Amino acid sequence: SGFRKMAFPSGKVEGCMVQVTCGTTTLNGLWLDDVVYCPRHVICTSEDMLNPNYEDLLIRKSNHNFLVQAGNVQLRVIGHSMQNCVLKLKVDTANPKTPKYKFVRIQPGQTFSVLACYNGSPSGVYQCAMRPNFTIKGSFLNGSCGSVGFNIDYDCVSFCYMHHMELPTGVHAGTDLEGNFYGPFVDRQTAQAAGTDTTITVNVLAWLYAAVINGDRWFLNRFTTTLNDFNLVAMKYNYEPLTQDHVDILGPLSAQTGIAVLDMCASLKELLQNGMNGRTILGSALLEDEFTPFDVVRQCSGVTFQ
Amino acid sequence: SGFRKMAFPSGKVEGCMVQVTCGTTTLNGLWLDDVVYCPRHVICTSEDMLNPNYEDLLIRKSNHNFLVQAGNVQLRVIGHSMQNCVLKLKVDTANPKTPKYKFVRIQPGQTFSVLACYNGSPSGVYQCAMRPNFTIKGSFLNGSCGSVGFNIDYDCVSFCYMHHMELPTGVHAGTDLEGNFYGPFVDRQTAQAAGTDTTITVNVLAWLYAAVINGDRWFLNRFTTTLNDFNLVAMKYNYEPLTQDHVDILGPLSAQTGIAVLDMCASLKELLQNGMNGRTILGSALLEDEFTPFDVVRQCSGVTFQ
Ligand SMILES: *c1nonc1-c1n[nH]c(-c2nonc2[N+](=O)[O-])n1
Ligand SMILES: *c1nonc1-c1n[nH]c(-c2nonc2[N+](=O)[O-])n1
Repeated sequence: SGFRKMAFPSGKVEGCMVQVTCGTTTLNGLWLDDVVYCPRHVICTSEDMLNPNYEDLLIRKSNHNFLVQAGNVQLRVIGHSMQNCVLKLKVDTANPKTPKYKFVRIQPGQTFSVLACYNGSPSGVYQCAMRPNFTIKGSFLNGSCGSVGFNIDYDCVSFCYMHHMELPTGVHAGTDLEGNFYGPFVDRQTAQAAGTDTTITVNVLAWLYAAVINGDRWFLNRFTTTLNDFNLVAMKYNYEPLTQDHVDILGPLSAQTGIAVLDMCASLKELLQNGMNGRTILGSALLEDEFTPFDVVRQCSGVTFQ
Repeated sequence: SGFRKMAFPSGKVEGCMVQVTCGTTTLNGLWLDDVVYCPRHVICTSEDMLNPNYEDLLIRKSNHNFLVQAGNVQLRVIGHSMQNCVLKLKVDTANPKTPKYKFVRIQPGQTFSVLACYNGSPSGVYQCAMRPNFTIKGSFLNGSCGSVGFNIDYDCVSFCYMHHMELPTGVHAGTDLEGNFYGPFVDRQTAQAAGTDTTITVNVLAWLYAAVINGDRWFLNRFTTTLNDFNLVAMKYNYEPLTQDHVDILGPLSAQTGIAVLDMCASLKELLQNGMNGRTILGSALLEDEFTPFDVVRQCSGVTFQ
């Protein structure tokens, strides 16, 4: 037993991380087959990024302007093109460590693992949830541009995030591997800011089920409530409305614990209304919303990857 | 910025994980050069482990009794020996993916990354602290025997933990890679239990410095206190005494923030005495003690590994 925020093993992604240098700018790139993917911001200069014209900036580039380093081996760039906010550098060498992979965009409320990287060298790995306002609460220092987020599903790496920048509140914004931002952000210097967030209700319920599975039961009660009566309490406390689809997603956990979804909603209602009165749940004094139903089933049942 | 519980990238360890099978028992092993290290409990049977005699159990074994599987390749065992609670299976093939490594024992209060594994297949990676009572608050399901804990330091993997078992309170116990238990536990079925824990005071102070670096300042104050006057408050709340050596360890963080160690002790004193009054620190409503000064400097400055 035990419940921990757990990232996927990062080896398959570590073997794809490279360093991309253009001019005086260095960031991380992702080397899969004979293409290196990185943020197009690598072609920007000190003045450029306020209203940079990336089309103009790219046409002024040559393949030799791009220095791509995979460990202590330099990769030769033979083509360059841009897809939205990502740059694609075609190289003369296919990555022999290319895992089976997909480019998938995730939904708000979903989780992924981040491999923090600097100068193409991986630094640490941690789990993030995509917030409802399309930011993530990460840990990124200067040089982390291009670090990727991913999930692993059997042996296939589904890449879903490439890091770009930090917003004024300290949260982080980036794109999918097609170069399309998550959220209303741009790869320009503006006073852009996150905008209002909400709590991911179904994940909180999933986490309460995780807690029951792990022996934390003090918050349970005999009461129930209706899905409509819960959702009226959810709005006062800035929780997302609950759907029958989310009730359906919680079915397996509800059956394994024998606690009806609607009963756990009653417990969440009292927790929101009364607080926790000095007690903790899975070592937390706060209701945690960064674990999906899948994450809970994964860790409270235990599948491994190859 | 941002502060996250962050594990080391796990690739170098993933490439060492194998499956060891003896009889009807299967667990994880660690393949380095031509040796596979695993818990000696793999040679135990249903009846054996109450007062098993491992010396007797091992002499009754042959090399062919040990099935070692590295992915979809079977390794041939050519020698076996026991070192304390670990089994060493010499195999005819040196692991071509062997990283530079060390076997190091850690201290209570120190952190490491755990690569959770099942049937030789890595599942997830997360950070753990060695508690003062020599347990860890992990996430392990059946089949996780032999999963290893480690730190990485430049390119060298320092292995410090091999997982054995779960105690009645849901916490976890294991050994170092020499097979010596952390704490007063044995690899026998007994009613052994964890015994009293305490909070790692220097880590809490490190985390408060992390919070200040990341813009959380509401808990700061003008007051100071003496090291002796702090330690008297620390005992009431079951915190470890503070040492000048811990003050010395906190020197760099104190200088970077300009907050004297003794002033942050004053802040911790008020937090313990008053609680947090509905506010949070680095997203937590509890004082967190599972980050070392090194962990904070790592993430609030940003070194990468190769
Ligand atoms: C790194 N990788 O992709 N984009 C980046 C990046 N670094 N800085 C920015 C940026 N975009 O808009 N404002 C900023 N900034 O303030 O650094 N993007
Ligand atoms: C797995 N790897 O190393 N040791 C193990 C293990 N599995 N079960 C035990 C054990 N030792 O004492 N009691 C138990 N038990 O209750 O399972 N060790």
